[PDB]
Amino acid sequence: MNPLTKVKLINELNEREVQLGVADKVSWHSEYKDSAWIFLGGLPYELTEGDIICVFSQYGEIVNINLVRDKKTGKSKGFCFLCYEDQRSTILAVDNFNGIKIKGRTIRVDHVSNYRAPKDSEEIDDVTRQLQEKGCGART
Amino acid sequence: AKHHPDLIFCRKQAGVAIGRLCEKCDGKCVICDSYVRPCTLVRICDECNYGSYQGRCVICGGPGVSDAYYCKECTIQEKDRDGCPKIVNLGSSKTDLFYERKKYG
Amino acid sequence: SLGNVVLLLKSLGIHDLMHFDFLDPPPYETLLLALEQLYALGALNHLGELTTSGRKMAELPVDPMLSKMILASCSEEILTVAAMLSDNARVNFFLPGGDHLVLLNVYTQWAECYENFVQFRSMRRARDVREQLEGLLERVEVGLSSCQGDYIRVRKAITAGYFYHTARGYRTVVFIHPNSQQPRWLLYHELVLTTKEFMRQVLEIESSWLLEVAPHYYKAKKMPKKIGKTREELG
Amino acid sequence: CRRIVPGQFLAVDPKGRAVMISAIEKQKLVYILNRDAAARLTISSPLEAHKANTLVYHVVGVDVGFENPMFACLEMDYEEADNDPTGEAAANTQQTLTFYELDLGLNHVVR
Amino acid sequence: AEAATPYGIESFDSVLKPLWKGIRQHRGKGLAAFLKAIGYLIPLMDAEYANYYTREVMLILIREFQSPDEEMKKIVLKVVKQCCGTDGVEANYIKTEILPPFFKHFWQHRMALDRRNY
Amino acid sequence: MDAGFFRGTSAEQDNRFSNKQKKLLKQLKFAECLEKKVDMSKVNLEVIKPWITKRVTEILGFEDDVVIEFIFNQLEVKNPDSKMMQINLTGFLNGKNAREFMGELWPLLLSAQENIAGIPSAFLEL
Ligand SMILES: [Zn+2]
Ligand SMILES: [Zn+2]
Ligand SMILES: [Zn+2]
Repeated sequence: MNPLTKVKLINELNEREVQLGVADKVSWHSEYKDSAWIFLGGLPYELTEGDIICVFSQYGEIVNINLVRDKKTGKSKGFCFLCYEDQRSTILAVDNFNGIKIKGRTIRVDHVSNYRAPKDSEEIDDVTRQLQEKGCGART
Repeated sequence: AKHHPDLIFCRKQAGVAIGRLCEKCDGKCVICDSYVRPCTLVRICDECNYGSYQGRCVICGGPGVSDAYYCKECTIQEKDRDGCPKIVNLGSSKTDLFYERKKYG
Repeated sequence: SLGNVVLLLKSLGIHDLMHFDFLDPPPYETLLLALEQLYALGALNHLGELTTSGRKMAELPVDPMLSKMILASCSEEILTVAAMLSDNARVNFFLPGGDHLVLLNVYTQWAECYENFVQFRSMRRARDVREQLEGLLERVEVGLSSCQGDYIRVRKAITAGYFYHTARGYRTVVFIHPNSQQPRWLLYHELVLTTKEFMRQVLEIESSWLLEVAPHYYKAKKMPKKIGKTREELG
Repeated sequence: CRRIVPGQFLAVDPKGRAVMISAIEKQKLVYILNRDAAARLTISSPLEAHKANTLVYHVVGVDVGFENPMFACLEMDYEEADNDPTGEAAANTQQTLTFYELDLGLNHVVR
Repeated sequence: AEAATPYGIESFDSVLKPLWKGIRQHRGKGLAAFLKAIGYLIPLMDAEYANYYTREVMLILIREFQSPDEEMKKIVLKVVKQCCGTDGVEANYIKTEILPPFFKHFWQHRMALDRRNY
Repeated sequence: MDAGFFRGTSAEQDNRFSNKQKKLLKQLKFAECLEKKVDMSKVNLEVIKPWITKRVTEILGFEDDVVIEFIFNQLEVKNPDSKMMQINLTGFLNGKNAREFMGELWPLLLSAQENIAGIPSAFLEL
């Protein structure tokens, strides 16, 4: 099953909801209300984390970022997890940003449930340790 | 049907599957399309009740609600012996009706 | 096991194995089983008297079931396999679904160890083991013969000699050892445990073939899958 | 008593798993017979073996043990003979014995 | 294998080995297709081998109930049904180990919106 | 319904179209020798293959392994039908090249089955 059909399946999830007239208290997103983590998939490999944060900031303030990278070479696998400060920004981003094109590639944005953080057992990098323990965020 | 010259029967070797008819087709004969005097039960070939199609209408293809029979006159002429009487193509009339309603509606 | 012990004692002319003097006499049940094991190899008669077969096996320093199987069964190649019976490089000489066959090409290419992952010690003994078994066959007029196909020739010998070991994991009439789909019956050299039941050095064998050889000891169908319709269900 | 409708020759499998009915030419049908759990006879849909232009002199069921049922036939093909104006092809066409196997796994009859 | 139900188990004996090897070995996107194929081959096969294959593929499906991947969910609903037909599963085993994660992961509002998932 | 029921009619069901295979068996002009029956168990195939490959490769002007393997696959049955093979190749080759092609491949197979070794005469020579 091609990834584009996954992008289309989330969009049809939304259109179908509109046709049936479902209320927001029982929307599909309400199953993911507890979490503030969203999966982004299909990204171009040229994008770095400043790019991801630069664009997905339209809907709120990003708390943490996990663009998963190859262990040996360090290059990007293409998918990362973002945590928003508001949980409602996840609704806005899954609706609005699913299936948009960046450098000619469509991306899928979906809610992630019970996201489990990476263990700091590895001492491979330092900046990743800073990102895990502290993470990106405005400083007064 | 006898009213549509472009429809085509399956005519393969019929089997132990019983052919059925949807509410619209209930009480009519599969061959000559009559309402009277039902003589024998219709058997359909294996392929025609494959899978999801098991139990659909013989004549049109909708959800079947009763058993299909041949009439007495088709029995006497031995029209009941030609094969699977499942209709295998929609034909021009059914297709035209769809596009016409869809144009309007 | 007391099986070979009996064939060695019954050679000595001891008519009573119950009351014979040992320092610590073995269980009476283990005797009855051992007496029963030489029975089904045809090394004895029904009343416990030696046959021409049983008298012959005692000239081999072997387990009698194995020797019997070899004799009954490929004589040059049984002489090859039985001697042996006493993973990349493994693949080349190891035919799928069988262990004697794998052993067969093992020795055959030996007289044709380090780089094949074989031990020069095991083979140098087996070289002499095969050497002595040949001298023992020739002495008593056991004919030297060859067959067109070794797999067919060797399969029969395993079924006969070892028949007491056959499994239908598998069920004996147990799980496979790390050593090695149509086949459902097997024949196996040795049995061992670590945490479980382990089957060692095995060969595929049809149930029907075993019955033909050992009818007393042992004393596929194509059927249509779907049930059809009865007259009541049809109308 | 039609020429192509079966009924003339009738052969049963010696174990009792199938029955085969054939006409004089180009039409054979195998029925698979079985027993249900109430020990009643059940029948299947027919499997057909058709071969055009072909005469059958006799059909008998072969006693293979419990393998796939076999049926043997005394066939003859008249196709070539009707296209030789000289009449040689009638003279030197010859009868064949053909074996049909009912493959109970794949539910079809193979010549 | 869907088209041939319930015949051909003897024709498919040749591919049961690479299929199995892939299911034990592969992880990721190959697994959906290989798991689908094995789920359709289970009703074709007789009871002795069906009881074998159903147990290990049940263990794979318990792990895959978690998976937030749309093709994997479409697959494992079907394969749950196909392993539930055979008699090699026990009723106690199903209501003890299939049933709580099944009703926690599949009876959701987003499952009801797509018609094939419904 | 997993697909539609309706998939088109087969040629055994539909009388509106004539049998194109029989019609072509009438009107194409076939080579002289293709009526002689061939038994392929008596023929060695892999020695025949490089000549075919080369023959098709120069007729085509390039190499098409689908046409190659198609020709080989038709020769796998015990009695290969030569007229159907000339018809089935006529689309790819000229239809004049197909006739010549069968006209040399077929006596070659005849020569191969007359041999005991499986090898035709011109290949025993060379
Ligand atoms: Zn209807
Ligand atoms: Zn009528
Ligand atoms: Zn039909």
